[PDB]
Amino acid sequence: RRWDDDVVFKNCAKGVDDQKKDKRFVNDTLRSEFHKKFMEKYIK
Amino acid sequence: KAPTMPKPQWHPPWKLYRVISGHLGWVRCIAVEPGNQWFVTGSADRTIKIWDLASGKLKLSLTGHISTVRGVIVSTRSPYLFSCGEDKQVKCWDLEYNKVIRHYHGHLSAVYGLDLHPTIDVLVTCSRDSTARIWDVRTKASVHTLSGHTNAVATVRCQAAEPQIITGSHDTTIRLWDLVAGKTRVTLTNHKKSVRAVVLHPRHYTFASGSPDNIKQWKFPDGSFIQNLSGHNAIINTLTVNSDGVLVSGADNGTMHLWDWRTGYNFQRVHAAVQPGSLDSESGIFACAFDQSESRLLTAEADKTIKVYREDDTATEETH
Amino acid sequence: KKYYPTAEEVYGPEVETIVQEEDTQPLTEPIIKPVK
Repeated sequence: RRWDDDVVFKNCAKGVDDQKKDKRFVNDTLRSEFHKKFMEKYIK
Repeated sequence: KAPTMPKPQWHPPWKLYRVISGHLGWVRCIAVEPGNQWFVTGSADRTIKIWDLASGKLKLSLTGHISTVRGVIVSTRSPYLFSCGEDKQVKCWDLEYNKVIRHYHGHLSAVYGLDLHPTIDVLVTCSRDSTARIWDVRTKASVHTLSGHTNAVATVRCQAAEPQIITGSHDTTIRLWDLVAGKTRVTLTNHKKSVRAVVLHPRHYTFASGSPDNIKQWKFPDGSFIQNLSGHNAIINTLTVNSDGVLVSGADNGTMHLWDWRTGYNFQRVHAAVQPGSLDSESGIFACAFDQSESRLLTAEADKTIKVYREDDTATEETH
Repeated sequence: KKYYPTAEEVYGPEVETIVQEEDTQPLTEPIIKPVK
């Protein structure tokens, strides 16, 4: 109580805004979960 | 006006029940276990993965190949799921420990297909270098080099009824090389296109054959052209035939034309859809084989989706 | 975020298209005979 007063953004409550994760495979190898993680972890 | 026209065979149309898509790449081979429980299917990701034949869920994932797995022949006479890879290695992955047990070699290039003989303890590995190979099972050695093709030997057939081994050459000339001698006992005066398909209907007739352009039937003793095929001009890659009289033709264009082995008219001739991640013109039946219970047809498309087609009862499908 | 068409309308609503990735029987159930 009264610990977050000047907080502009109150609560997002949405990580991916459609589901908890992807949970859907696609034949496009570039637009998939494998190339999305390999371009985010190994690359910077 | 046509002979045997008003009396065709009975063939109800099928329907897709489940489209399993778990592989990463174009599936090149598909096979079902003889116990109707496992479904072995390779892919372009160098991983032969087995799934449930009825439930459709994943069961195992077995990698090890260095190229595309273009052949999966599950042996019914012995527990060994032999596989043919394109990296010039017939990796006989035995299912007794889920690992490689033989790792036979001898081919100079990629292997097109593999077929296990029901009687002789040997594996006919139809390679693509210049010929096939008669590899002896549990001996890790070749028996004889059946060099009777002017091109890559794509199809292969090891029937107990046919004394020779029916090899499908891509040089527009099928051959029947004997098991003992090795030379081609009889050629084929048909299949003007590059023949890369073969079938067998041992239910009530002899083994047939196939071709991409101008396909025709055949006979097991020394060959006999019974009748030609219907209007299917696409590049056929899968040719399955069930014991109930169904004749499924899987082409690369996606037009899975289903006809009758006796009548010859196309019953369904339906075209399948594609994956949303795939391209517009990418769906093509590369391999197709019926189930062990002969109930739900299984066709592995090129759009990384192993589709299963179940049956459905209907009566308003009379052909003229 | 992303933008992609759903697979439910492409393959039809009748055919229950499943997409299994991994983590099912790690080389034990088809390897040996099950414990009867």
